[PDB]
Amino acid sequence: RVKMHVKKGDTVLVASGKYKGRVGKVKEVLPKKYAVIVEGVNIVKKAVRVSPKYPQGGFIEKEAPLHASKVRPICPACGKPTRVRKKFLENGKKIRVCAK
Amino acid sequence: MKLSEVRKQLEEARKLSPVELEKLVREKKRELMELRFQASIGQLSQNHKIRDLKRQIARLLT
Amino acid sequence: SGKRPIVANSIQRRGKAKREGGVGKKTTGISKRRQYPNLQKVRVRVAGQEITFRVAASHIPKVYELVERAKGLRLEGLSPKEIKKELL
Amino acid sequence: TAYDVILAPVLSEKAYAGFAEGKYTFWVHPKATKTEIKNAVETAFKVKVVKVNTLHVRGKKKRLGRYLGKRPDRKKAIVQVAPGQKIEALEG
RNA sequence: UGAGUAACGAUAAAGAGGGUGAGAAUCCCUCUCGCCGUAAGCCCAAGGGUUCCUACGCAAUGGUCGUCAGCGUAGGGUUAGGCGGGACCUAAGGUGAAGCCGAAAGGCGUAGCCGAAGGGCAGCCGGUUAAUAUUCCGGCCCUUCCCGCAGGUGCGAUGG
RNA sequence: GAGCCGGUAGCGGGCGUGGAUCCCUGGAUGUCCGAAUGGGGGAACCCGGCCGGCGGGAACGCCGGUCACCGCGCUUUUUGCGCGGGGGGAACCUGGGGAACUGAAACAUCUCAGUACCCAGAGGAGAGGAAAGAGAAAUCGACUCCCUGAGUAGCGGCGAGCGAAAGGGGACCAGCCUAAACCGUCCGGCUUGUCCGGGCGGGGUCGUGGGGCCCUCGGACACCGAAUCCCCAGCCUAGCCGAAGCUGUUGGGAAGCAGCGCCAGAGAGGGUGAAAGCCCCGUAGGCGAAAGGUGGGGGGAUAGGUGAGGGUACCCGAGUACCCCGUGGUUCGUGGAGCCAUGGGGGAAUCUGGGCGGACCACCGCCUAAGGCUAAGUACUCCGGGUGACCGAUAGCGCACCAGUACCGUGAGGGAAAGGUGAAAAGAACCCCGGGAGGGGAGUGAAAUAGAGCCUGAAACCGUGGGCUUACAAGCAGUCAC
Ligand SMILES: [Mg+2]
Ligand SMILES: [Mg+2]
Ligand SMILES: [Mg+2]
Ligand SMILES: [Mg+2]
Ligand SMILES: [Mg+2]
Ligand SMILES: [Mg+2]
Ligand SMILES: [Mg+2]
Ligand SMILES: [Mg+2]
Ligand SMILES: [Mg+2]
Ligand SMILES: [Mg+2]
Ligand SMILES: [Mg+2]
Ligand SMILES: [Mg+2]
Ligand SMILES: [Mg+2]
Ligand SMILES: [Mg+2]
Ligand SMILES: [Mg+2]
Ligand SMILES: [Mg+2]
Ligand SMILES: [Mg+2]
Ligand SMILES: [Mg+2]
Ligand SMILES: [Mg+2]
Ligand SMILES: [Mg+2]
Ligand SMILES: [Mg+2]
Ligand SMILES: [Mg+2]
Ligand SMILES: [Mg+2]
Ligand SMILES: [Mg+2]
Ligand SMILES: [Mg+2]
Ligand SMILES: [Mg+2]
Ligand SMILES: [Mg+2]
Ligand SMILES: [Mg+2]
Ligand SMILES: [Mg+2]
Ligand SMILES: [Mg+2]
Ligand SMILES: [Mg+2]
Ligand SMILES: [Mg+2]
Ligand SMILES: [Mg+2]
Ligand SMILES: [Mg+2]
Ligand SMILES: [Mg+2]
Ligand SMILES: [Mg+2]
Ligand SMILES: [Mg+2]
Ligand SMILES: [Mg+2]
Ligand SMILES: [Mg+2]
Ligand SMILES: [Mg+2]
Ligand SMILES: [Mg+2]
Ligand SMILES: [Mg+2]
Ligand SMILES: [Mg+2]
Ligand SMILES: [Mg+2]
Ligand SMILES: [Mg+2]
Ligand SMILES: [Mg+2]
Ligand SMILES: [Mg+2]
Ligand SMILES: [Mg+2]
Ligand SMILES: [Mg+2]
Ligand SMILES: [Mg+2]
Ligand SMILES: [Mg+2]
Ligand SMILES: [Mg+2]
Ligand SMILES: [Mg+2]
Ligand SMILES: [Mg+2]
Ligand SMILES: [Mg+2]
Ligand SMILES: [Mg+2]
Ligand SMILES: [Mg+2]
Ligand SMILES: [Mg+2]
Ligand SMILES: [Mg+2]
Ligand SMILES: [Mg+2]
Ligand SMILES: [Mg+2]
Ligand SMILES: [Mg+2]
Ligand SMILES: [Mg+2]
Ligand SMILES: [Mg+2]
Ligand SMILES: [Mg+2]
Ligand SMILES: [Mg+2]
Ligand SMILES: [Mg+2]
Ligand SMILES: [Mg+2]
Ligand SMILES: [Mg+2]
Ligand SMILES: [Mg+2]
Ligand SMILES: [Mg+2]
Ligand SMILES: [Mg+2]
Ligand SMILES: [Mg+2]
Ligand SMILES: [Mg+2]
Ligand SMILES: [Mg+2]
Ligand SMILES: [Mg+2]
Ligand SMILES: [Mg+2]
Ligand SMILES: [Mg+2]
Ligand SMILES: [Mg+2]
Ligand SMILES: [Mg+2]
Ligand SMILES: [Mg+2]
Ligand SMILES: [Mg+2]
Ligand SMILES: [Mg+2]
Ligand SMILES: [Mg+2]
Ligand SMILES: [Mg+2]
Ligand SMILES: [Mg+2]
Ligand SMILES: [Mg+2]
Ligand SMILES: [Mg+2]
Ligand SMILES: [Mg+2]
Ligand SMILES: [Mg+2]
Ligand SMILES: [Mg+2]
Ligand SMILES: [Mg+2]
Ligand SMILES: [Mg+2]
Ligand SMILES: [Mg+2]
Ligand SMILES: [Mg+2]
Ligand SMILES: [Mg+2]
Ligand SMILES: [Mg+2]
Ligand SMILES: [Mg+2]
Ligand SMILES: [Mg+2]
Ligand SMILES: [Mg+2]
Ligand SMILES: [Mg+2]
Ligand SMILES: [Mg+2]
Ligand SMILES: [Mg+2]
Ligand SMILES: [Mg+2]
Ligand SMILES: [Mg+2]
Ligand SMILES: [Mg+2]
Ligand SMILES: [Mg+2]
Ligand SMILES: [Mg+2]
Ligand SMILES: [Mg+2]
Ligand SMILES: [Mg+2]
Ligand SMILES: [Mg+2]
Ligand SMILES: [Mg+2]
Ligand SMILES: [Mg+2]
Ligand SMILES: [Mg+2]
Ligand SMILES: [Mg+2]
Ligand SMILES: [Mg+2]
Ligand SMILES: [Mg+2]
Ligand SMILES: [Mg+2]
Ligand SMILES: [Mg+2]
Ligand SMILES: [Mg+2]
Ligand SMILES: [Mg+2]
Ligand SMILES: [Mg+2]
Ligand SMILES: [Mg+2]
Ligand SMILES: [Mg+2]
Ligand SMILES: [Mg+2]
Ligand SMILES: [Mg+2]
Ligand SMILES: [Mg+2]
Ligand SMILES: [Mg+2]
Ligand SMILES: [Mg+2]
Ligand SMILES: [Mg+2]
Ligand SMILES: [Mg+2]
Ligand SMILES: [Mg+2]
Ligand SMILES: [Mg+2]
Ligand SMILES: [Mg+2]
Ligand SMILES: [Mg+2]
Ligand SMILES: [Mg+2]
Ligand SMILES: [Mg+2]
Ligand SMILES: [Mg+2]
Ligand SMILES: [Mg+2]
Ligand SMILES: [Mg+2]
Ligand SMILES: [Mg+2]
Ligand SMILES: [Mg+2]
Ligand SMILES: [Mg+2]
Ligand SMILES: [Mg+2]
Ligand SMILES: [Mg+2]
Ligand SMILES: [Mg+2]
Ligand SMILES: [Mg+2]
Ligand SMILES: [Mg+2]
Ligand SMILES: [Mg+2]
Ligand SMILES: [Mg+2]
Ligand SMILES: [Mg+2]
Ligand SMILES: [Mg+2]
Ligand SMILES: [Mg+2]
Ligand SMILES: [Mg+2]
Ligand SMILES: [Mg+2]
Ligand SMILES: [Mg+2]
Ligand SMILES: [Mg+2]
Ligand SMILES: [Mg+2]
Ligand SMILES: [Mg+2]
Ligand SMILES: [Mg+2]
Ligand SMILES: [Mg+2]
Ligand SMILES: [Mg+2]
Ligand SMILES: [Mg+2]
Ligand SMILES: [Mg+2]
Ligand SMILES: [Mg+2]
Ligand SMILES: [Mg+2]
Ligand SMILES: [Mg+2]
Ligand SMILES: [Mg+2]
Ligand SMILES: [Mg+2]
Ligand SMILES: [Mg+2]
Ligand SMILES: [Mg+2]
Ligand SMILES: [Mg+2]
Ligand SMILES: [Mg+2]
Ligand SMILES: [Mg+2]
Ligand SMILES: [Mg+2]
Ligand SMILES: [Mg+2]
Ligand SMILES: [Mg+2]
Ligand SMILES: [Mg+2]
Ligand SMILES: [Mg+2]
Ligand SMILES: [Mg+2]
Ligand SMILES: [Mg+2]
Ligand SMILES: [Mg+2]
Ligand SMILES: [Mg+2]
Ligand SMILES: [Mg+2]
Ligand SMILES: [Mg+2]
Ligand SMILES: [Mg+2]
Ligand SMILES: [Mg+2]
Ligand SMILES: [Mg+2]
Ligand SMILES: [Mg+2]
Ligand SMILES: [Mg+2]
Ligand SMILES: [Mg+2]
Ligand SMILES: [Mg+2]
Ligand SMILES: [Mg+2]
Ligand SMILES: [Mg+2]
Ligand SMILES: [Mg+2]
Ligand SMILES: [Mg+2]
Ligand SMILES: [Mg+2]
Ligand SMILES: [Mg+2]
Ligand SMILES: [Mg+2]
Ligand SMILES: [Mg+2]
Ligand SMILES: [Mg+2]
Ligand SMILES: [Mg+2]
Ligand SMILES: [Mg+2]
Ligand SMILES: [Mg+2]
Ligand SMILES: [Mg+2]
Ligand SMILES: [Mg+2]
Ligand SMILES: [Mg+2]
Ligand SMILES: [Mg+2]
Ligand SMILES: [Mg+2]
Ligand SMILES: [Mg+2]
Ligand SMILES: [Mg+2]
Ligand SMILES: [Mg+2]
Ligand SMILES: [Mg+2]
Ligand SMILES: [Mg+2]
Ligand SMILES: [Mg+2]
Ligand SMILES: [Mg+2]
Ligand SMILES: [Mg+2]
Ligand SMILES: [Mg+2]
Ligand SMILES: [Mg+2]
Ligand SMILES: [Mg+2]
Ligand SMILES: [Mg+2]
Ligand SMILES: [Mg+2]
Ligand SMILES: [Mg+2]
Ligand SMILES: [Mg+2]
Repeated sequence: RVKMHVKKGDTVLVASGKYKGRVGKVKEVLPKKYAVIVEGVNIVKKAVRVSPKYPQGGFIEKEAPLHASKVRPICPACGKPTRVRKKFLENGKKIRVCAK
Repeated sequence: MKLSEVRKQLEEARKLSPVELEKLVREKKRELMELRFQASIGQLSQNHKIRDLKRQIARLLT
Repeated sequence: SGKRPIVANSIQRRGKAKREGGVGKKTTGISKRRQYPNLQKVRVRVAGQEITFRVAASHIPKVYELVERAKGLRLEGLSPKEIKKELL
Repeated sequence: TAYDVILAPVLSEKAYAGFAEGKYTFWVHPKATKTEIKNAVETAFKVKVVKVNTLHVRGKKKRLGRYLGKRPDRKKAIVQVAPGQKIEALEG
């Protein structure tokens, strides 16, 4: 429980290190590790292939899990902290001034 | 989701229920005996089926 | 043991031997020792059947007093031990 | 609780070789009786069973890395089907 | 440090050719030689618990070496109405209704119950697997139990 | 309220806003062993009765149900049926038993100590508890716990040692039910009775003595009130809301430095590539339960309870009080030895009774024994939470780690060692020597003497290279001079 955090799968700004200011959508979020993948961090896995099945398996540069505290959600501006206003039924996150 | 549907059909299996469910499990335990055999020979099974079934049997048992 | 209407165990209380005057002094030697309750069997009738009581010598009478109260009592039923019991 | 006696067919050269005769053989519940084996294999493949042999298989004790362990025991059983008939299911 | 020292675990003993292999005194085969043979051979009981068999493999285990292995990984392997034990009996002992004893815990104890390498009980010869076999198969042979029949008789028990 | 199919990646294959995983509550299912409970037994196995079912099913097997012993009560003995016991729990508690070392500078009384330990039992506590009290005040007023009283009064081979109570200050606060006289009724017995007894109901509970019965008061609606009962508040077992920053600059990476600015009932603390009130998780303040648990705190009801006078002497806990013998408790070791308790012997009384105020006696006081129950204040920490001039892997629990393990012991029982790459796995493709291991290059990284039991990486110890020195020398290995 409570492992949950900032945004889910959507647009986000990177206030990290080697990718500060960068922007992208989050294509995965690993709560078990409190990190998310965007489109930013990319390292070279010279590795032949991960699992013995399939001959070729790639030098893939794929995106490295980014620590969830180095990414802020964003909407009609520069990404604000998340408030939560409950509607007349449910509840959804209003940014520092707008919806969604 | 699967639950929802399957479960209703069981107090629905109340037309001869107690008897019917019994009959039902019997076939269900068998459908799964088929699987455990097919999985045993290996190339002829794709997992989940077996657990989804095991679990069905159970709730159904109720 | 103690058992019956008696109600008396066996107390372990020491016996200390001494050498003395009382008009000059009095000195010692001391050891634990167990005092037993003088204890006898009591046989009695009570309707059919006999019935014994492993009682202390003190309350031997209490037992007869009990058979007297038993006359006012409704008993039988092949109750050898059972009488004693239902015999309060 | 009847398809629960027979667990799985045992796959071995030795087990296949038994197919020649009416001798089919498979893993069964460890607490299973030759008699309850019969009435089960019978009503699960519709065939008269004439004879049942059973035996336990002490599970081999393996170990992965520093962690030492044990595989589970099983009771293997070999059914003899009435002259003629056969279990197509095993015949693969 | 002693120190490349003592030791490498029975003085039954070795040699060679061929093969394998990255590597061979040390693994495989062959020939020669030697040792045991009331055993150093075979079979069963206890104990031991996969060490059995096969494939792959040598870092460590092996007092050297190691391609080998009782070692690592993996797969296979133990079939019974008659063999052994149990659904039979009782021994010493144990336990223990009844009964007795004991400050508590407990101690004793008839019947009974438990307790065997003793009593009782139906399988022999041969084949087959890498690996089981009075267990699978072949031949020949037998026991108990239930049902029915036919024949026979007072049948009937933890009691005598 | 977005992910999910534990630690645990991979092969393979699935699930989720038709609201999954996950968390809280309740229910279901729950193999065999264990109090172990049909019987057996070398726990985790073996064998069986009765009833119903499953298969061709009578032989066989399986499934569902059921069958231990013991106490108490209905059961007329009967055989039944019904409620209860059994076993476990770290410490704490009470009761039955109960040491020695050691101290006394030996040792026996004495001490250690009614401790250690064994046993039974109690339970969230346990024990104790409404005066046959204390003790000198013509005073106090259940019990328990703390302070004090006091190292006093005492006890003591007057050695070593041991060591009270009343009184005062606090915590807490609460009182009750029976036995008996007498009355009614059910049953038994027998020397039928105006009875004996057993059970059940009324009645009654005290020390200004109370109660019973009789007569007078009027005998009353009222008055008090639970420690039992009901509901509610509250609380616990999941959660939720929550203020305020952005730019530049050094850097592998800013949370640093600089610029300007913002919240604060919040500048506790943790994290994010380094040093952050304003990025994340929080914190202040506040919000929350369908279900289980708890719950006089508040509220309500029932049980229960409450008066005066006069007369009669019925009753007022028995092998008991009481004295004696043997002991234990107390500060009290036989001491002038009382008090409380009690193994043996003798053995009363019912208020004109009986106990006590340290032998005894008198006087004067206090108190009502031989039936029972009772909350809180107290003790403990298995468990959850909070906090530290507590530890930081030879410390801290034996265990930070897959430890009561590995290993040792027949067994009781003994009992270890072992934590750290990196911000990230980016964990080193591919080539090169090699059978492999392991190297060299390539590549990732801020860093690879961070390269995988990998942070730092000390000392002993082993080694290559370099400088100076040594084969006519006499030695605590240094020291002084050249
Ligand atoms: Mg989104
Ligand atoms: Mg490639
Ligand atoms: Mg923008
Ligand atoms: Mg139907
Ligand atoms: Mg159908
Ligand atoms: Mg059901
Ligand atoms: Mg006796
Ligand atoms: Mg006595
Ligand atoms: Mg006793
Ligand atoms: Mg004496
Ligand atoms: Mg004298
Ligand atoms: Mg003396
Ligand atoms: Mg002594
Ligand atoms: Mg002594
Ligand atoms: Mg006599
Ligand atoms: Mg008797
Ligand atoms: Mg007497
Ligand atoms: Mg009487
Ligand atoms: Mg009787
Ligand atoms: Mg009788
Ligand atoms: Mg009795
Ligand atoms: Mg009765
Ligand atoms: Mg094969
Ligand atoms: Mg075969
Ligand atoms: Mg046939
Ligand atoms: Mg047969
Ligand atoms: Mg067998
Ligand atoms: Mg093995
Ligand atoms: Mg050396
Ligand atoms: Mg040499
Ligand atoms: Mg040499
Ligand atoms: Mg030498
Ligand atoms: Mg020499
Ligand atoms: Mg030598
Ligand atoms: Mg030697
Ligand atoms: Mg030698
Ligand atoms: Mg050669
Ligand atoms: Mg080779
Ligand atoms: Mg070669
Ligand atoms: Mg050669
Ligand atoms: Mg040779
Ligand atoms: Mg070889
Ligand atoms: Mg010879
Ligand atoms: Mg000879
Ligand atoms: Mg034998
Ligand atoms: Mg092995
Ligand atoms: Mg082969
Ligand atoms: Mg093969
Ligand atoms: Mg080989
Ligand atoms: Mg090797
Ligand atoms: Mg070697
Ligand atoms: Mg070879
Ligand atoms: Mg092997
Ligand atoms: Mg024979
Ligand atoms: Mg047999
Ligand atoms: Mg037997
Ligand atoms: Mg036997
Ligand atoms: Mg016998
Ligand atoms: Mg005997
Ligand atoms: Mg006993
Ligand atoms: Mg007893
Ligand atoms: Mg005995
Ligand atoms: Mg035995
Ligand atoms: Mg026997
Ligand atoms: Mg025998
Ligand atoms: Mg024999
Ligand atoms: Mg024969
Ligand atoms: Mg034969
Ligand atoms: Mg013969
Ligand atoms: Mg063999
Ligand atoms: Mg045969
Ligand atoms: Mg006859
Ligand atoms: Mg006759
Ligand atoms: Mg006869
Ligand atoms: Mg999740
Ligand atoms: Mg997963
Ligand atoms: Mg897993
Ligand atoms: Mg997985
Ligand atoms: Mg995975
Ligand atoms: Mg996977
Ligand atoms: Mg996959
Ligand atoms: Mg989750
Ligand atoms: Mg999860
Ligand atoms: Mg639950
Ligand atoms: Mg079930
Ligand atoms: Mg059992
Ligand atoms: Mg039972
Ligand atoms: Mg038993
Ligand atoms: Mg039946
Ligand atoms: Mg049947
Ligand atoms: Mg059951
Ligand atoms: Mg049964
Ligand atoms: Mg008995
Ligand atoms: Mg009983
Ligand atoms: Mg009752
Ligand atoms: Mg009864
Ligand atoms: Mg009744
Ligand atoms: Mg009655
Ligand atoms: Mg009865
Ligand atoms: Mg009747
Ligand atoms: Mg009866
Ligand atoms: Mg019964
Ligand atoms: Mg009975
Ligand atoms: Mg009842
Ligand atoms: Mg209890
Ligand atoms: Mg208990
Ligand atoms: Mg005591
Ligand atoms: Mg005691
Ligand atoms: Mg001594
Ligand atoms: Mg001495
Ligand atoms: Mg003492
Ligand atoms: Mg004690
Ligand atoms: Mg007892
Ligand atoms: Mg207990
Ligand atoms: Mg209490
Ligand atoms: Mg009490
Ligand atoms: Mg009183
Ligand atoms: Mg003392
Ligand atoms: Mg002291
Ligand atoms: Mg005091
Ligand atoms: Mg006081
Ligand atoms: Mg006070
Ligand atoms: Mg306080
Ligand atoms: Mg008071
Ligand atoms: Mg009466
Ligand atoms: Mg009575
Ligand atoms: Mg009465
Ligand atoms: Mg009454
Ligand atoms: Mg009353
Ligand atoms: Mg009154
Ligand atoms: Mg009173
Ligand atoms: Mg009066
Ligand atoms: Mg009246
Ligand atoms: Mg009137
Ligand atoms: Mg009145
Ligand atoms: Mg009350
Ligand atoms: Mg809360
Ligand atoms: Mg909760
Ligand atoms: Mg919300
Ligand atoms: Mg915030
Ligand atoms: Mg700032
Ligand atoms: Mg610039
Ligand atoms: Mg600058
Ligand atoms: Mg830069
Ligand atoms: Mg910045
Ligand atoms: Mg600075
Ligand atoms: Mg503002
Ligand atoms: Mg904290
Ligand atoms: Mg700072
Ligand atoms: Mg900070
Ligand atoms: Mg709050
Ligand atoms: Mg509420
Ligand atoms: Mg509600
Ligand atoms: Mg309260
Ligand atoms: Mg009333
Ligand atoms: Mg009144
Ligand atoms: Mg009067
Ligand atoms: Mg009188
Ligand atoms: Mg009495
Ligand atoms: Mg008397
Ligand atoms: Mg009297
Ligand atoms: Mg008398
Ligand atoms: Mg006396
Ligand atoms: Mg008196
Ligand atoms: Mg006196
Ligand atoms: Mg005497
Ligand atoms: Mg004397
Ligand atoms: Mg005395
Ligand atoms: Mg004592
Ligand atoms: Mg004394
Ligand atoms: Mg003292
Ligand atoms: Mg004393
Ligand atoms: Mg005294
Ligand atoms: Mg006295
Ligand atoms: Mg006495
Ligand atoms: Mg007295
Ligand atoms: Mg006094
Ligand atoms: Mg005086
Ligand atoms: Mg007094
Ligand atoms: Mg009193
Ligand atoms: Mg009295
Ligand atoms: Mg009283
Ligand atoms: Mg009292
Ligand atoms: Mg009392
Ligand atoms: Mg109490
Ligand atoms: Mg406290
Ligand atoms: Mg704690
Ligand atoms: Mg804490
Ligand atoms: Mg703290
Ligand atoms: Mg600290
Ligand atoms: Mg360490
Ligand atoms: Mg440690
Ligand atoms: Mg360290
Ligand atoms: Mg260490
Ligand atoms: Mg601990
Ligand atoms: Mg622990
Ligand atoms: Mg482990
Ligand atoms: Mg552990
Ligand atoms: Mg551990
Ligand atoms: Mg370990
Ligand atoms: Mg271990
Ligand atoms: Mg050993
Ligand atoms: Mg051992
Ligand atoms: Mg060590
Ligand atoms: Mg470790
Ligand atoms: Mg990876
Ligand atoms: Mg390399
Ligand atoms: Mg190449
Ligand atoms: Mg090569
Ligand atoms: Mg190569
Ligand atoms: Mg390497
Ligand atoms: Mg390499
Ligand atoms: Mg390189
Ligand atoms: Mg680089
Ligand atoms: Mg730098
Ligand atoms: Mg470094
Ligand atoms: Mg290493
Ligand atoms: Mg570090
Ligand atoms: Mg050198
Ligand atoms: Mg040199
Ligand atoms: Mg130099
Ligand atoms: Mg030089
Ligand atoms: Mg010299
Ligand atoms: Mg010199």
